[PDB]
Amino acid sequence: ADTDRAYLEINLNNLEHNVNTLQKAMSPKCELMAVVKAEAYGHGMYEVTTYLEQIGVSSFAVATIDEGIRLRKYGISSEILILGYTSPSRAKELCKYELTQTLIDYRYSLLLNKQGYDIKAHIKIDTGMHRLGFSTEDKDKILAAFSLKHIKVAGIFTHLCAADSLEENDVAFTNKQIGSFYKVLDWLKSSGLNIPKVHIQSSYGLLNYPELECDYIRVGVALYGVLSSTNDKTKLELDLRPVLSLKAKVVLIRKIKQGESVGYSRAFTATRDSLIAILPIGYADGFPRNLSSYVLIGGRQAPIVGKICMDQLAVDVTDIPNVKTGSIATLIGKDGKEEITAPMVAESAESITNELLSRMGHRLNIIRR
Amino acid sequence: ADTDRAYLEINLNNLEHNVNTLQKAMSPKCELMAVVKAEAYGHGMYEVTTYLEQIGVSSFAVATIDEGIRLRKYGISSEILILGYTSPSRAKELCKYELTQTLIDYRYSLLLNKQGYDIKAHIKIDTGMHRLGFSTEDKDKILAAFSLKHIKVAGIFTHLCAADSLEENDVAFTNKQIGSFYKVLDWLKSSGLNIPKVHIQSSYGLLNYPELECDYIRVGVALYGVLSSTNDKTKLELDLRPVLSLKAKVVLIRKIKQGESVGYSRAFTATRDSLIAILPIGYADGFPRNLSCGNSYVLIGGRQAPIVGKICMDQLAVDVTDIPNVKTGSIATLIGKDGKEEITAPMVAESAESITNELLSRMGHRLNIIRR
Ligand SMILES: [Cl-]
Ligand SMILES: [Cl-]
Ligand SMILES: [Cl-]
Ligand SMILES: [Cl-]
Repeated sequence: ADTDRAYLEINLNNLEHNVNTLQKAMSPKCELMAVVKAEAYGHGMYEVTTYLEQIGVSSFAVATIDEGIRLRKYGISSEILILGYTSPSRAKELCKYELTQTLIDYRYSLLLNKQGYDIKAHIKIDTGMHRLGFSTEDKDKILAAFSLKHIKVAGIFTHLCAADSLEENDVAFTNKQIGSFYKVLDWLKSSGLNIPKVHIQSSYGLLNYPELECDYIRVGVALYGVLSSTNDKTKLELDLRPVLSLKAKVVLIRKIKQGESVGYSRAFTATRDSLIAILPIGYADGFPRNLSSYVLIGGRQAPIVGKICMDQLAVDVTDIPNVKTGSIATLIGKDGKEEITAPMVAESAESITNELLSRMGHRLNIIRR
Repeated sequence: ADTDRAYLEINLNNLEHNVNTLQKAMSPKCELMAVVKAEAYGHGMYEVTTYLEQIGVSSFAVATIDEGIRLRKYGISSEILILGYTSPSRAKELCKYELTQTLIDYRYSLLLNKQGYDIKAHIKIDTGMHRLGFSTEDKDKILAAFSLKHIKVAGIFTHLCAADSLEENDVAFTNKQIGSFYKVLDWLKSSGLNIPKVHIQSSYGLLNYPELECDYIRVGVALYGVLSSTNDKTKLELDLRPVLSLKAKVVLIRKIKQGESVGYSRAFTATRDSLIAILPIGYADGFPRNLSCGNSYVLIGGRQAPIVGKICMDQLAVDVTDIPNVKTGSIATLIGKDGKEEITAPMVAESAESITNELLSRMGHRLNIIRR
């Protein structure tokens, strides 16, 4: 029904496994804050978060207030951190929906407080990224943010720039961020302040800097069982299992003669008489065009032929037995002994895993496995 | 509220201008078939299609039955053609929602007929694209499709591979596609068949093969006032105006000391003391990550602000060192006009090493859509 054309399959057993692996890898006092922004990295925000809350995960991060509001509507009662700027004009909603707001700088905190609504917040410290956050130099402003009447600071955090790299430049830069971050905490304590919940790590924060002990780890990619690049060399090597697979049903099969093409592409000319299968998936569904690469059918590799179109693409099934309309093609996922992983696809599309997954088309039905 | 973060702005006046400009280039009896698949090429299917019907467009094409059903729920009452496969198991919905189905091949046609539901259809003929459609060889299967009890064939059509190209080889292939198509029609006629409505052209079919005489033209990119690339000299040169703008409001301004980076990516090291504006739009919103590191700029206060560092999932950074009129809340134009400056969808698509169709159809679902 949802499985007639193209669809995403999410393996909740794999997600559940990942949650447990991640939790086990963390310090006992550290909690999993599941990053579910942009439709849970394309995995489906309702599907993922309701299930996560159901198996014990009790902390979430989203990009925007509307994301966070969606979660509340879904029934999510765990705490939720909005990672981005929310306009102060929506302070009543931060209050009503009990959404935890990131304080991006002192001015913003001031304007947010001025709105007059009691709001839970985490303060972001810019430790080198130079996007959002209070600077490590402006310690009086950071401290001042703790004495705002309507702003209940429940946490303090930063974001690492190059935790996914073991290059000495990136290591020194990562340590510099970690170091200046804890110097902020030292300074605050020196001024009598009690430190709230601390978080520093994303996925590669855990993977390459497991010696860190914070109150949460913000897990995105690792939670979904994928790596950012194919075969990375992390300190930890966790048994993470891919949650997402992408499938499409063959809708038509045709013969083309030797010397013919598909879509009249300069790139493809049949070297023999060939059998072509049509799959109802294209770039509008988030399968990248510049892969104009194979799919798996019957555990076999069927090369994509011709350019990828908006709503469909073609594959060569000449060498593959028992292919008919209704046969399931695997664009991302396992098929018997063969596997096409998300990072593999991202890589050949000259992209990273995060972009490929988070840009899965809204048109794709999502179903449980 | 819908303008607080990042949003698309749809110029309905420009869209209406396009509809008129396009109809003018058409034969009087030829009807505009507005192609509104993939959220109307990212423009917002609800916004665009209701307005199109309001201004008198009476024919729509979608990619899937679920798009077609959505149109019906939006109050669309005009005919709708589903261009791609629809599971025969949903023949009841095709019937109930009065959707017209593309016959993608003979076997499909038979199977849909056997469902027992009265369904309107257009038969597709493969004339060289070699994706969907009945082959030109199998003349008898085509004629047989005109004798199915529950399928009423109301049209017959094909797609041109390269109508957008005026190169020798390409023009030749297009002409043989057209020739093959009418050969089928002649053969059908000879078999005592009265031909239904015909359509062969998409946007470039109209622009580059205007001499064709059909009952519909399926207009996609032209309707949205963008041409898939820049800048082909088409046979007709129509006055088409861009419908879509992409906008985002600055959420922070940061001083960057000379020597410092943004996001530590060696992609950017300031050569001077700089001002950086942070925009709450990223690649998850459909703004392609390969636009990173100066591969595009945005418009702020009518001036160009180059993108600095890598584009993130939900945010990016631009250089406003030379634009004093930038504050929290300032509108950045990523696609569209500002002051006397313009950054068009085709320019952005070229920068992204892509094409307009892909850039636009892949606009993120998270973006708010506002009519203008
Ligand atoms: Cl940030
Ligand atoms: Cl990290
Ligand atoms: Cl086709
Ligand atoms: Cl065309």
